[PDB]
Amino acid sequence: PGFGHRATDKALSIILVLMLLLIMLSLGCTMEFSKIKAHLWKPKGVIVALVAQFGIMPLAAFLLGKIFHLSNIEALAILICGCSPGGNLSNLFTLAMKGDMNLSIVMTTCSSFSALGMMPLLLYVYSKGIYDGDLKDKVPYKGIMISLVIVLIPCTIGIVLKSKRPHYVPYILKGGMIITFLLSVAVTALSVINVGNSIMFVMTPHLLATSSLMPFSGFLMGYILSALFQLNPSCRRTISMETGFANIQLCSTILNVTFPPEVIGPLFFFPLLYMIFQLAEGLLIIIIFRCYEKIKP
Amino acid sequence: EVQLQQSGPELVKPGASVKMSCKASGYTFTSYIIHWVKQKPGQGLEWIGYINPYNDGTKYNEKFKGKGTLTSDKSSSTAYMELSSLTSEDSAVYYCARSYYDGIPHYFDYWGQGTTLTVSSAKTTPPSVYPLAPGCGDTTGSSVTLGCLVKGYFPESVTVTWNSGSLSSSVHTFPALLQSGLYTMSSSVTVPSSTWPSQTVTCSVAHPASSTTVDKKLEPS
Amino acid sequence: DIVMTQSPSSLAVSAGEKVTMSCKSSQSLFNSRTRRNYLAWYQQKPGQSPKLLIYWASTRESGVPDRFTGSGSGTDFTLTISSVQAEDLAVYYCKQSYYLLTFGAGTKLELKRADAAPTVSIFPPSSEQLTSGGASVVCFLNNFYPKDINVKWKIDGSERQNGVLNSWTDQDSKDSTYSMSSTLTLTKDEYERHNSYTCEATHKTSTSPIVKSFNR
Repeated sequence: PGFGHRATDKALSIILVLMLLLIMLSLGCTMEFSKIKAHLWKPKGVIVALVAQFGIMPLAAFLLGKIFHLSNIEALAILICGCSPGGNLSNLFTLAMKGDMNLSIVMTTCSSFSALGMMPLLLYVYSKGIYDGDLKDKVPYKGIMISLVIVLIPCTIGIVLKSKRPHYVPYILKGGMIITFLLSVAVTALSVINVGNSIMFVMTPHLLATSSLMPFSGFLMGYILSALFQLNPSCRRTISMETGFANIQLCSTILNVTFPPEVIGPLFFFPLLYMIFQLAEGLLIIIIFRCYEKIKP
Repeated sequence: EVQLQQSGPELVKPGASVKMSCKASGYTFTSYIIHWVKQKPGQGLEWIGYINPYNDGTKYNEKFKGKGTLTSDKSSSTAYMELSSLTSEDSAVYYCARSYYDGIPHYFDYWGQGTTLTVSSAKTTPPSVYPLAPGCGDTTGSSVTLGCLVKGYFPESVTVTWNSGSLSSSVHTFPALLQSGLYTMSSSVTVPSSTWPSQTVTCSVAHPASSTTVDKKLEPS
Repeated sequence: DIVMTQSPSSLAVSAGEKVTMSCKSSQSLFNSRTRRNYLAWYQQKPGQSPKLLIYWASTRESGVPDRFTGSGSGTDFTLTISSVQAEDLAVYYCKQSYYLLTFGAGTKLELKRADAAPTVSIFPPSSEQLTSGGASVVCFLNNFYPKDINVKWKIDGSERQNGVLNSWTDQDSKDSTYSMSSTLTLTKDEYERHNSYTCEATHKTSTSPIVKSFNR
């Protein structure tokens, strides 16, 4: 176990906060506002994305937990991860799919709003035999609101900057793309020293299989559900990329506040494993899509 | 290894306002949850509810929701139970048990010693001993039985002995059960009829909860 | 909710013959996600705290004798002992924790005996009891093995059976037989009005109940 958690934990928090703020500014500095108003006036992809996220992902997590025979804590963790709003990293990576990026703003907003009022009920309905307690008040709302405001405020600043002085957009963006890139290494190794050794702790065939099959099933089901609704291919790509991703911070905080660290022995690094796996699948799908576009330019 | 310490037996008036303590210092207190089990004398075990010392979450049985109240102290590693509503039928033995809790309590692998809670009007009174003697025209037989019943004693801490009797051989001590506030017990010893007149038999009642050590010898009718 | 009912609830085995304690519960308390089969068999010796014997209905706690074995699934479970020792006389509850913590009725184990030879003893209240403002007539039955036994009071040929108190012995270790006591308490001004106070004891060892009469 981790004897010390003070190894630049606050420094890590602040450096990731700065990363998110800067990349949000750069991302919002290259996308309009009128298309957002059009999406709000005619909501078609938002509704299907929300129903896929809050009606299939929890169901997929429940079915996977039943099939793979996960323990109570592992089943609860995967269920919480499944019934989670799309993370900011989904917005970060959907730029590579270059698909209807203006829709992603209202997507994140509606996902956060729906999660805020639906996570208690949607987590209580599927908690039959798992965590007989109420669990309604243990879900963090302030964290959801903080994530929401950090996603939106720099996005609004970037939108205003693009609408006012487009000539300044290329200089702040491209250079920013450098700043968010190299600093990633500056924090990537920071994770390696922080995680230490976890090969014999968290790597379990059932947990590995569930963490492999959760984001992949989310991506596939989102894309299929968009396909049967006859949406734009860019819309299908962005819906899939948003429903596949999940927020692991919420699961980490809820598990930490609802159970002592002694009980969650290997589940402490489970959100990190899920994050690594979703990064791997996202990178793989980006490479596949880029190759498919390259072969037919 | 790991043991659970109970506060000890408690007698309280029907005015309620009682507290029950269970201390657990053999392990990490927050890792396991503590359940409370009620047992009436001769009616079997009954579940009340459990408490998680980590997140201070408590789950109660439907019957004990109104009265039960469970609290935890991490500094003292103790679990406290308050009922605040007691009647004459609430006297019973309460056990505190430790169980693992991943998502659902598994089983009670360790139990406390048990605390006896008595609820009554108290008002301890000295006991009265009345002997039992035959001889109303009966022919008796090879062996004749004798005893001395006791009435009007409040607490259970009462013993009956036969210094001049048969001692542990052929002795029956009937346990007392509550009735009309003050309960009564009985003792029976059988002795040969031929040797009974030769050696007088005396029965003694010891009541450590009071200051009486009355003893007496019965007389045939 | 889930309620557990144990069928025998009382049995006596002497030396080696096996026992079967079964509680059928209410519904299938088997977890589909994890093959755990939530159920626990406990043991509660007299004057002692309950002791855990078997958890998950198939696995036994370390340190218990190997004779205790439990097998079951779904709703049907059984606990059996290959050889019953003198230290296995206790009460077993087969608690469950699938949905809510509920205990069973309990099964009591005794020691078998050949037969019973109960003896009747009757005694009237003493003089100082009469001067104390009341009266108490006491009849007790000695050395009867089986539990099923009844008492009755015939007063002037009438069945009263009012205000009687009964107590049982806890099966002393000297022999599996034990005694029973019964007391009848009446106020004054009526003890001498009725007299009689004949006692009758009905037990399965004799077709004719044993009747003992009292006079004066």
